Amino acid sequence: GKSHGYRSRTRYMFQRDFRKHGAVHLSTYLKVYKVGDIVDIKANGSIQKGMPHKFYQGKTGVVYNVTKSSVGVIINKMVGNRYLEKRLNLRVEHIKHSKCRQEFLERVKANAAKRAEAKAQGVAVQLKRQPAQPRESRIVSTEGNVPQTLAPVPYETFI
Amino acid sequence: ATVQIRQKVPHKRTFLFLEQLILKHNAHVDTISISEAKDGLDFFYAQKNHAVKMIDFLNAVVPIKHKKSEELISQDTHTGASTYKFSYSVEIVPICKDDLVVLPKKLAKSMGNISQFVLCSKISNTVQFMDPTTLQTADLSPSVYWRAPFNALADVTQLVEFIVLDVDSTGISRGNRVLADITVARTSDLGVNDQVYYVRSHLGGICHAGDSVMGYFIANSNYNSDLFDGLNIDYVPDVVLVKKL
Amino acid sequence: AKSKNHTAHNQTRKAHRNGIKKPKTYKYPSLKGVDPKFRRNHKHALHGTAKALAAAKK
Amino acid sequence: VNVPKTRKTYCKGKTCRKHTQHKVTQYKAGKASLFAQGKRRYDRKQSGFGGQTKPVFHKKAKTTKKVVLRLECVKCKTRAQLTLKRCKHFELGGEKKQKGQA
RNA sequence: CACGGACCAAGGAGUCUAACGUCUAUGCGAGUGUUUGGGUGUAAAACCCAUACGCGUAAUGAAAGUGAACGUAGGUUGGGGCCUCGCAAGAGGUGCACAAUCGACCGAUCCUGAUGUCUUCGGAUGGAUUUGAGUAAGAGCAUAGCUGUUGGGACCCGAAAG
RNA sequence: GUCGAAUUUGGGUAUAGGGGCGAAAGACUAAUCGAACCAUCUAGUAGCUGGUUCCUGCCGAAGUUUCCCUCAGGAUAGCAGAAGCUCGUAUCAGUUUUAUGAGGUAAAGCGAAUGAUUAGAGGUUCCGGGGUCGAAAUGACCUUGACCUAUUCUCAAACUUUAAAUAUGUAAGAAGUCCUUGUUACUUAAUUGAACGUGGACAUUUGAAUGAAGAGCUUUUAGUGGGCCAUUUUUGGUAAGCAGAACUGGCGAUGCGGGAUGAACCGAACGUAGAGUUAAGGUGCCGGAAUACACGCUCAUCAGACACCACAAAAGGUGUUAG
RNA sequence: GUGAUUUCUGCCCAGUGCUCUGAAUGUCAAAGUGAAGAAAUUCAACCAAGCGCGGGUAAACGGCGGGAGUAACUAUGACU
RNA sequence: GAAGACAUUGUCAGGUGGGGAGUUUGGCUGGGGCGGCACAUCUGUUAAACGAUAACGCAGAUGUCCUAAGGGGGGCUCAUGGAGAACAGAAAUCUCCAGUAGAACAAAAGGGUAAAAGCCCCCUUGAUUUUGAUUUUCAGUGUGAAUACAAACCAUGAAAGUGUGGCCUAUCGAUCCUUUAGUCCCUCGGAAUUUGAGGCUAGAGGUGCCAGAAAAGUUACCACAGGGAUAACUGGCUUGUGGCAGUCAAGCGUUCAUAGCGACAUUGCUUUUUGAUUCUUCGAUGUCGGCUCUUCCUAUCAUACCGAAGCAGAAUUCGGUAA
RNA sequence: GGUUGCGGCCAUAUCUACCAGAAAGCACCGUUUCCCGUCCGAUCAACUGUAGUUAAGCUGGUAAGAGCCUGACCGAGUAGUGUAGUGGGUGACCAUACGCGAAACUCAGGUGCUGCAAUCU
Repeated sequence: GKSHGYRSRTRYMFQRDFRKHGAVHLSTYLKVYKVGDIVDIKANGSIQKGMPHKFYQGKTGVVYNVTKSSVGVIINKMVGNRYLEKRLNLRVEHIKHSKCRQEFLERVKANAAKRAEAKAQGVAVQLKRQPAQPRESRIVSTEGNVPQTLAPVPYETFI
Repeated sequence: ATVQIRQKVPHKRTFLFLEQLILKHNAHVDTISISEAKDGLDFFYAQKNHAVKMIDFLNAVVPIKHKKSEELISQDTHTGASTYKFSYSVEIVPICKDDLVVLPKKLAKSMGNISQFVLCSKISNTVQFMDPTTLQTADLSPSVYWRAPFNALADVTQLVEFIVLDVDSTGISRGNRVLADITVARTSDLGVNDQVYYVRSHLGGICHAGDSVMGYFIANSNYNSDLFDGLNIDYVPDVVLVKKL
Repeated sequence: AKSKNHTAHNQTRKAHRNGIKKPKTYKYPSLKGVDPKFRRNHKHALHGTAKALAAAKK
Repeated sequence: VNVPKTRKTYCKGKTCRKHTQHKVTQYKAGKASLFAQGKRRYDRKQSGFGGQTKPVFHKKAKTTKKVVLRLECVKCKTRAQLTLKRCKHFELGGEKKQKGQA
């Protein structure tokens, strides 16, 4: 009949890679996880212990518990009409940091730097980002540059 | 028409014997095709009478039980013959040639006052049991079997090698030199510290020193039959020896 | 009499009538599941700083 | 399967509370021992007219009982049970396995 | 081209009772409920009353049993209001209800065992990723109504049988 | 048909309902027989069929999950109504940008790993996996075969370097940043770290767009648990108005205008009226509206006429028209 | 149970039934007897019928196949 | 007269007993049966690049085995190929070079791993004790399984370490009842002691229809509630099949593709055959054939008029208008 | 800049072929009493840096090399796809409108980069 095991349908998701077989590089273990940090889940096929279920491949949560081999990760999973709050225990092979959080933390240092310098200047802070704007009018110089007339091409087979 | 042959055993010994025996008498001539299944095989016979010829052949050589059913095809109007496509479902008795078998208490008293703890010898038309300790034979026709079916305690897959030491014949013989005491030991316990089992067997006349025999070793098994649980555990022998080589 | 065994039709439309809404995650999350060596220390550190503010600052 | 006759495991007998040497034997069910409260209620309800008043089980399917080992400390003689997985063959002691032979 | 309906009058189908659930109205409030019964009566009404009983105010344990403040009845985070300041905007103090969290208290389990001791009884004190329908300045009882649940012939009519 | 006998018949008299009687049909026993008639327990039980009595107002479903001797039914979760409570710009969204992850489908690849399938000829201790007899094991017989023994061709839902579109996870700051030093039995060689803090600094551009007939939480119960259709992707099947899935939209509950007619198609969703403009569709007449305007094509001794849609193909023509 | 007469009614006692002037220690309840125990009780021995074994039975129910060989071949409704 | 402490009668016990009574005789399902288990589960695929996703879809597996095939450390390297060696060859043992894993890892398939998770030694019991939190199927209940810690005691290793069973994904079970272990603790309600029985905490005996009933048939003598949710007669959708028509022209017709037969490819029609479906009717459409009687279609057997022939006449064949 | 121990990113670092390498460091190379491991002091142990050498290891250079990694108005706005029509077609499918957008190839270039500590005419 049917089949709903713990690692069903994970033929291509838990493969290792092409030309990345072998033990993991040691800078994976050396990273530091503090409570609250944002993490991404990407299940290493090599280390079977502490390995996430196939749903949580690619999800993103928060560090709340830190133990010897593993980190506590909370992921919001939807079922029915509702968001549950589910807790995981993943070893440090599978977990990895998120650059989208890390680039925000540098942008806070840029924002705090602008405000103090603007205050000594004394006007016009302008801190918010803007989306892309429609471009301004300008003159295009045809000097040394004459327009080249084109035409549609007729049909040829060349088969 | 179809004769559906089945047998509920994982290792079919009786059914392999039928395929050898179906060839010699040349009983299958009227087959259209042959399919296979999980626990047996299917035969396809073009006419109804040719299907009946096979079950009368299976009645003679192998213990069977069968029943028939049909379904409509055409629903003819003028003639009336409505073209029923038949099906015959034949079931082989799940007791093999060398099953160690524990009989029910009412059944074992009815035939020959035999002990409940027996073997099998004559897999042919009616199933025949043999008491290996004190020799005695008892039959079991399928009409006695299918009214109250049971199973086999062990099978032909838990057999253990044994090494015979000497053959001590008491003397009484039915037809194959019965009740000869055999001192025997496993192949396992021989090179290691000395363990000796001493037990009667029917395999007395054909057996000599230094010959390997197969057999059931009861004392290391946790069986789970309630028929076995209604026995007297200080009367059940430790070793039952089945066959030579 | 066969029946339609399973369908997910009209399921997502039933979900969004009330609102998927987030669990809204209050301050001071529960320490159930945290390493009990850490919880045993965290008991005393609060009892220290409450005693430290009480006597020194009033 | 095979288990050795002697196994060193944890004891909790108020004097040891630590690993000591244990002797291993095999669990035996035990006699029915009537005058029990189930049997006294059963014998009363069966007597009379009406016949069988309790279910009589027929459809048995399993083939292996689980193995229970009772473990006896040699020092303080505090017994303890311990179970295994299902198996068709169970013996204890003899036939230490040897990998390389003819 | 599925079933009932020729026409007309009258009859005709979610009712009552016991014990209850949420909600709402009213009295009373750590209490509450006169009406089994007695007193009286313009008499199956009204009016009046003893003492018990009922749930409630302490849980927990399977039981023998024990049985709720280290403290402004605890700290933290918000919190309606009010107070102070301001011309306002705002700032600060206090923060009931409720929501989140770490504690303390009592019972069960588990562990440590002080003075003593009829030498085996007694369990002081301090514990623990455990546990309970607990305490932490009471909120219940009685009546009535909508609805809902169960047993009753239970929305009305209907078997073949025993 | 039979008609002098196992004949026909009156009155008497016996046998009573799991009992009678039967030259045997399950016949007969007061128009009742594979278990009579009457009364009672009795208004016997039903997941089954039919019925269910005034009006207006507001809101408004589901045929799906898990479990059941369960598949015509229940229980639970769903959607729904009512009662409100706390507060009132709180912070949220069937959506986009910005940043950043995850996937192996289309398409590519075989002169990159892997690659079937169609048929199958030999090799008597290069194995035996079985079956049968066996007073045995120098043991026989019967049979799938061991073994492909030089090759010859194929691509891919169950093959992979590379890898889209659509859909999907998280971030875009007050519960935040920075500075200073407090707590402890945790941790460190170490007042090193860890978490939570006191005090001080940073405000309306407080950290992208856009929107918000308020946001958040609780209680309580009705109905439902037979579905269906189409665009598109698909699976078994010769094919279907066939069986089975995926995403959204609708019918069921829904009128109105258009397709002559039609539950789904196109337009558009309804308090009662007046006026103006329109949607899809139409303008010879039935039929409200141009026998308009403009360039061409076709003559049919079965013309042709409007998506869904009520059907027609391969193959021929010195019929005509343009290349 | 067959269904006048004239004629015949073959072979099979094993399966299932029926019966036995047959052999006895396998099965075996209540009461009784024996031991252990403070007693409730626990264990053992003997243990009727029938069952089981052995004999009869088809005008009782009923059933009535196949195989290999035998002076070269052939192999029989024959000898084996 | 005959019999006689036996028979009979009275209670208890074993055997016999369809003569009689009571009841039962699964579920899924292209009608129901037969078979199968899609009934509890596991891998690949269907599956349309997160998750979810159906069919009696496809290729398959499980109810086991293991004191090592579990746990810790150390040393080493595999399949196969090349060249060498008395007996020695296709294959024994020995030797070197090449060797990205083409071998192995208890079993299905898919992952994974090379100074190892493989092979060979060494010591060993962490396959133990206390009990909670979390993940998977999910109602976020169970059962099974799995991860990460804490409080103890150990194993191995020089050590950092790892170890709560098999490298990972399957390998299994409630209440009641019997039984064991632990506390040697609690109760036997007039008060005691010893037996006995009853409790708390934790394992075992099992329900495979696997969230867990104790269960054989027939009805052609049949009964009731219902169902076109579901068959048997017609209708409708479909045309594999059957019928029938075109294209190519193989074989032929001595020597001649098409006077004429026409195998075989390929394009079609129709409902005169049969299947596939189950839309309509089971509170009934009177379900085969013949006799009688009218009308309609043309794919033309005969009649009328023509066309082609391998048509001299005669006799025929092919074909056109024609019902 | 060369070396050595220890690393990080893990083929631009690999593989194949030849050719060089002062100084110092590595590396082969001498032995067997002790420790220990072996059938064998070959590996591992131990002792001497003494007797000997850059021939190997290793490092560097070379190659219209194999591989590998970056770029491209290279292939190519092609393949494929989201949304829309009372668009075409008998069907198969194909155009157009608003959007997104590959791969194989071909060509051009490249052949390790660096952290900590130590050591050398």
